[PDB]
Amino acid sequence: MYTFVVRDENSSVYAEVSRLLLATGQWKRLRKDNPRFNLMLGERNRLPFGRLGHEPGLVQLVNYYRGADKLCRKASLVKLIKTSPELSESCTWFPESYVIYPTREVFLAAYNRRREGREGNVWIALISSEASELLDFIDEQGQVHVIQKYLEKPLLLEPGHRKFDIRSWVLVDHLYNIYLYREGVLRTSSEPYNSANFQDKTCHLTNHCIQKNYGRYEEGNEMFFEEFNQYLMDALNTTLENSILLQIKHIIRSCLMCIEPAISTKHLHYQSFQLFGFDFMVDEELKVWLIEVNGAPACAQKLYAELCQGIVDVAISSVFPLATSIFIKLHH
Amino acid sequence: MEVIELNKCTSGQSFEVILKPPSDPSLEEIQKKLEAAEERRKYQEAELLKHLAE
Amino acid sequence: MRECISIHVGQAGVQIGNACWELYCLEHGIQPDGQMPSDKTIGGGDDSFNTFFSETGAGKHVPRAVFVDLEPTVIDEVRTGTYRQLFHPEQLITGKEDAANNYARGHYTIGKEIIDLVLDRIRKLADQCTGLQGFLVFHSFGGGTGSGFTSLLMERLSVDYGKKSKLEFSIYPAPQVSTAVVEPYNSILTTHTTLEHSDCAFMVDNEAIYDICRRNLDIERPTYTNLNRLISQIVSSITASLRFDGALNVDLTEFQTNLVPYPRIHFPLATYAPVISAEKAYHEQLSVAEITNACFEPANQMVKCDPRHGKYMACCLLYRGDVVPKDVNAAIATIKTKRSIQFVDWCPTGFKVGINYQPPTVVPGGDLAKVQRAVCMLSNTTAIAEAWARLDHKFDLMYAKRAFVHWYVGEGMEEGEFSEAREDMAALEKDYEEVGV
Amino acid sequence: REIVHIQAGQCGNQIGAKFWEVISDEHGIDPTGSYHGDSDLQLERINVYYNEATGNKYVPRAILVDLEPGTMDSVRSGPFGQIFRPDNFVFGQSGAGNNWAKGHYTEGAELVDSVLDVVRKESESCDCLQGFQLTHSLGGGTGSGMGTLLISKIREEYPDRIMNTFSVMPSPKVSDTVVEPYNATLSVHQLVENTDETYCIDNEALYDICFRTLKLTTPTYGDLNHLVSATMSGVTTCLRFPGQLNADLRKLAVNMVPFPRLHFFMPGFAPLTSRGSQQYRALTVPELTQQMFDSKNMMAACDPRHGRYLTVAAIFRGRMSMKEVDEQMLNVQNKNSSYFVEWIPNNVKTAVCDIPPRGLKMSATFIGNSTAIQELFKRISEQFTAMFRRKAFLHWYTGEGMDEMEFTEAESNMNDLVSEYQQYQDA
Ligand SMILES: Nc1nc2c(ncn2[C@@H]2O[C@H](COP(=O)(O)OP(=O)(O)OP(=O)(O)O)[C@@H](O)[C@H]2O)c(=O)[nH]1
Ligand SMILES: Nc1ncnc2c1ncn2[C@@H]1O[C@H](COP(=O)(O)OP(=O)(O)CP(=O)(O)O)[C@@H](O)[C@H]1O
Ligand SMILES: Nc1nc2c(ncn2[C@@H]2O[C@H](COP(=O)(O)OP(=O)(O)O)[C@@H](O)[C@H]2O)c(=O)[nH]1
Ligand SMILES: COc1ccc2c(c1)CCCN2c1nc(N)nc2ccc(F)cc12
Ligand SMILES: [Ca+2]
Ligand SMILES: [Mg+2]
Ligand SMILES: [Mg+2]
Repeated sequence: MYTFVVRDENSSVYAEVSRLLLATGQWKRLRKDNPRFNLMLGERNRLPFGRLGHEPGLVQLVNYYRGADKLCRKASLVKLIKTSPELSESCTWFPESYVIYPTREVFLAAYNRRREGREGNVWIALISSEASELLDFIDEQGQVHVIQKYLEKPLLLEPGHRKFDIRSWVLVDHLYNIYLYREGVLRTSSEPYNSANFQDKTCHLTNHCIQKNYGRYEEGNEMFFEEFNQYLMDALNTTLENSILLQIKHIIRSCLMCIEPAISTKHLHYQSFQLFGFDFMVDEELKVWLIEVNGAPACAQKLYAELCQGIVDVAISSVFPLATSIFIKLHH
Repeated sequence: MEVIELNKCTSGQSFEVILKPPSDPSLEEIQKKLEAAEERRKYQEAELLKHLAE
Repeated sequence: MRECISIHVGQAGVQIGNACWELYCLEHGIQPDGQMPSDKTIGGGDDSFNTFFSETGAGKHVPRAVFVDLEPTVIDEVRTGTYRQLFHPEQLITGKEDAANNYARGHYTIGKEIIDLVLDRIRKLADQCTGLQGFLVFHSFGGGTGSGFTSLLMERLSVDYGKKSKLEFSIYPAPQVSTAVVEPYNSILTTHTTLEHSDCAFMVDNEAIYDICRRNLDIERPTYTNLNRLISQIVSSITASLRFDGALNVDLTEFQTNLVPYPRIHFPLATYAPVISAEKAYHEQLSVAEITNACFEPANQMVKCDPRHGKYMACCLLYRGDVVPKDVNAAIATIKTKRSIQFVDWCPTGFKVGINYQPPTVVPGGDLAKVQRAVCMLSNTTAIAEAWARLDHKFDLMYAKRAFVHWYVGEGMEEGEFSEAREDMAALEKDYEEVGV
Repeated sequence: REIVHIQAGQCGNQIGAKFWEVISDEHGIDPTGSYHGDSDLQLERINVYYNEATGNKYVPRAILVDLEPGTMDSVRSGPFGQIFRPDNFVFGQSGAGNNWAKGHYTEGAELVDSVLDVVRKESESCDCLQGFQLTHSLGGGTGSGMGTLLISKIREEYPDRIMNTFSVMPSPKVSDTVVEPYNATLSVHQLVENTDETYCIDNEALYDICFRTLKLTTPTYGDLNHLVSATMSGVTTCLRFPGQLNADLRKLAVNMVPFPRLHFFMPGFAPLTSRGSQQYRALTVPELTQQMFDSKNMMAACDPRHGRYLTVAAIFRGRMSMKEVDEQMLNVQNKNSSYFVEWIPNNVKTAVCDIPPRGLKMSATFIGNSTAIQELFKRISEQFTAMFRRKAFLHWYTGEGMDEMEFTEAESNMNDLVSEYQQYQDA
């Protein structure tokens, strides 16, 4: 029998992974601060990575990648893309982004370029049109904010003239295989989108929660991949694979292949896996855009069973073996 | 990648290589503390030898 | 020429010292009776091996070493080993009753009874030194003598030699090899009391040395002999500049200058490659780049930790064997790209480099194979504070129940030196984190 | 680092006498005292327990003490009796009559200075005296009452040496008299205060192991003492032979005893063997491990699963893979990490000796400081108050100067000990 502890009680995902683990009759659950675990489903901040991999006779495995915050923190993610050659300022799937602190680095010189063509100058934190309106919002909070080119021409689902984002769940295992969960989710705004009233950020901000209309066209403002592909076929004569999924698989492979030397636990004394949630935005031209990478990501209720079982088979049992796939291996 | 101060000799050589520029208590003070813990020992032993005497 | 006095304390210190001096002798061509054919300067010389040996009218070359152990067992094997004739009896000091794994017993109780005796035998070699540099102090964080008598001796040295340098080779405690359950108490107690007295300390975590011996020497369960012969190799790499003609790290001051910008934070991580088994009959000799790349694989460090997740302040490369500067800068160039090597903004991102052409020396009959070239990287990365976290945590677990506290108090200590030495640590861990984010 | 051995009373001297037989056979010394041995390992540390006599004979550093000449005449008549130094048979004639007050306060007071004189003689001879180990039983009168009295005087004269006992706990399953719970509660009070290490050899456990596990219908003290001399050899091992450890009484206490009163250890032996009959297949290191941790192999009738291990110390004797030991000892902890306290890191330590004991090709001795030993003292405290609440048999004691008050204090100090042992089983 393998042992495991559990240090994030708020984890809807690994809540399941603990539940399923025990139920194999081969996993037992020690107490939070018992060091003699094979597996740490650990906390989100200050996870004690320097304490893992020092238990003689214990193969230790944790469900986070020390370093992954570079890709999962909004200011960090910008910093990562501007300065790694692998991504370059000439990066074609990330919206223009600048880091401004509150007490404009080269943010101002871009906005003025837009005065040169009166081009779209919507941005986000939160959404304004004049720089002053926004800049005074970041010093009003006190922490570091990042501002980005709002996507003024997004793709709208009809019936509804409606906005949405796509969350893919990717699982990186101890070997740095990159597994895309085939089941995706579109988080859709029930509110018809319009570009006059930004401050009415309910048809602009696509967060499932912030949508406190909730349930009109599809249940829970969530359309899955089978419905959306059908709509794409019928409405645009294309498919989800060709028009959108390729690019998503390019971005996921790219972001993760970038930071690999910095987080790979290949020759290390403990080992990491981590589930990520990638959040994309497909514009009117069927171009996929990367918005946020989420390091502690929730699943969609319908899929927890399937995803959390695949976590066990791919990331947990691969290491601790016991007595087709739901994943796309992104090849590198 | 600048190499510098390269000194050679018969046994080997040495050099630096830059890839980028930047951006006590007293003997008596001991004697005290040492001796304070010899006392604390001799007291504790006395409390033992006293209790045994009872 | 300037001399260096080696002080081996406890069992770990004394046995590691044997491993080293034996190695020094092979490297310098001294034989176990202390005769050194190649020395023509008989009965003297301001040669560079004279940093570690003095010469006798009769031409013997005698370690500037002293061995101190609160207990006669270990230094007795020194007194009777192949290198007996090497040392002057006054050099090998022995107690009768050891410090029972007890920092307080070794520092206070038994400590006070021998500190004066040791410091005279130490002053006896200091008085054969035209220009004394400092001390190389070898010990363990875990023995009671190891941890407790070293801090007492360290404090005194800072008094009777305020002008000289003190360097440490400390064994950090690993449960596979460990003799004791209270070793986390002794580690914290001894570091807090010794910190302002050491100028530069190289930590060797027995865990690390042990897995290296298993992975790379195909040794099933390493003995102390396995570990110590490997630890000397690294010690020799680190001390070779003091004993050989060279331009890099020629005095104990240079180690501070080169590796220690801020003074507390004076624990340079050491990585060493290649460790090759003498049992392998066919072996492919590793290149300057293959060995230099191995300095950034954790699996080679004296302390397991992740330098990617930390920042550098300094970095030497100590090569021994067939290396030329050009192959080094090449391997450096390629590696700069592929590795996560982040320096503190206020330090240059450079590598001080030393090459000694004499290839590594292996003990006839040892576990290490001879090799054409080898390197020992010395990098003061903040990622070594991981070791302080680990140790400090164990300390916290036991101390919250005050388990074993009474054995210490009972020797004259005060439950407060416990929280005082641990606050210091809590500082040290904060210092590290400021420098590293 | 000499050890000075003291055996007091019927039980004391009988287990005492087997031990010397058992370890003289290991060190290859015969009843004449002349070494006829194989390895030199057998003489490297022989001085810990034996003084060396002219003519290169070996003389146990043993003081034989009793208030009655009976058992001590036996010990002399017995197989290794002549080995013992005759000046060290210190005895009186009255007897202590299964009475703790006769041994501690009257009959035993007359004789203790003469015992202490034989002690001091042996002590002076010594180079670095480690301390003392005493065999005795807590349920009779001499070794129980005079025993604790001696210990109380040795601590005054040698306040900084180590005090070690092997203390037989009384069991109704194997009892001489109804007052044995009184005697034990008085002694344990003493032991909480004046020993660094005592090994709790429960006669209840020795009986169960002789009855159940070794299928002995009607076990004698000889069958029980066989188990005792097996454990006594085992826990002594890292003191008598050279090794990586180089062990002594003080380090043993430093590492085993987190808090000072909690210094009562559960001994364990594996494989359990019955006298005479040898079985011929050695165990596999996996077997040694799960037996030595098996409560059926515990010599103090407690359930280790009813408590947590504060610290553990195990000793593997024979020729075997230290790799496999390591893997097997690591394997029991990680499987059963619950039953070890989390707040003493790496609290199990293992050691190995090449020489096995007479009759086995491999064996494991186990020294556990479990909080489950309270079960032992709870058992003796109940039996105690069953009688005391009715002041029963108390006259045999008030008759010798003792006072009801003294009984309340002991009962109480012991009930405290149980509380303490229960505090840490929850932390
Ligand atoms: N690498 C290495 N470590 C050792 C050696 N000897 C002991 N150690 C380590 O040192 C720690 C204990 O310190 P010791 O040096 O053995 O104790 P001591 O210095 O003699 O102090 P005492 O308590 O009086 O015995 C243990 O955790 C061992 O792992 C050795 O020869 N080589
Ligand atoms: N450049 C851009 N142009 C247009 N709309 C954008 C945009 N960037 C983000 N959005 C939309 O506005 C929302 C901004 O909020 P944000 O992305 O920070 O929420 P979030 O992604 O942090 C929630 P979670 O962490 O749970 O995924 C995005 O979710 C997306 O719906
Ligand atoms: N295991 C064991 N227990 C014994 C032996 N002899 C006596 N006992 C126990 O010791 C108690 C009697 O104490 P005893 O030593 O005989 O009285 P004393 O001579 O005055 O010390 C009883 O409870 C017995 O169970 C023995 O040889 N082996
Ligand atoms: C809590 O960890 C321990 C427990 C015990 C011991 C130590 C540490 C280190 C020093 C002495 N020591 C031992 N002494 C004696 N006599 N026998 C032993 C048998 C087996 C063993 F593994 C250790 C010992
Ligand atoms: Ca010379
Ligand atoms: Mg020692
Ligand atoms: Mg009797």
